[PDB]
Amino acid sequence: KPLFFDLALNHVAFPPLEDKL
Amino acid sequence: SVPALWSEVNRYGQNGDFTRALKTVNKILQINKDDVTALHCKVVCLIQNGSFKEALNVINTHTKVLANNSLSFEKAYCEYRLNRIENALKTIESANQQTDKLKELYGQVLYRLERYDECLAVYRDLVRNSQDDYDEERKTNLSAVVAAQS
Ligand SMILES: [K+]
Repeated sequence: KPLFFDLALNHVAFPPLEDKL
Repeated sequence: SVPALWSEVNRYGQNGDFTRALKTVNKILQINKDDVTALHCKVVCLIQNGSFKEALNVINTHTKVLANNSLSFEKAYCEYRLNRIENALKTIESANQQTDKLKELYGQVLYRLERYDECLAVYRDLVRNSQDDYDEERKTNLSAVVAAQS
């Protein structure tokens, strides 16, 4: 198994929250 | 004040405290049961703390409310992490709106499916079009695809 990174995990983030203020 | 709660959620998220963000999001969901942004943040918190089945259960308990504002990326990501690669593929292909996040996961899904020719085309595009802190890692992924072809 070559080295392979789960880069999708770095995209797991809250949506923009400004409007909820 | 629910704006005050959202300020709390944002502060915790920015500092990476998804454990406390989850607690606050759950308080918001006690007030606004169908707030799509709150459900989205809850899913993110759960994924960030490794609770992939719990995150998927949130998505699948709120299907209608989440429809087309939806978390196809997050749902497919959980399916991917739960050894459900065929589900993950179908969720990606069924997404109403394609995104950079979906394309990143799609490349990883194609790699796990040993669809290396399609995977290589995806990673060439991801490498060219991405500007982030993970170029070295993404080029390592691309090299793994090239190696699998040979
Ligand atoms: K964590």
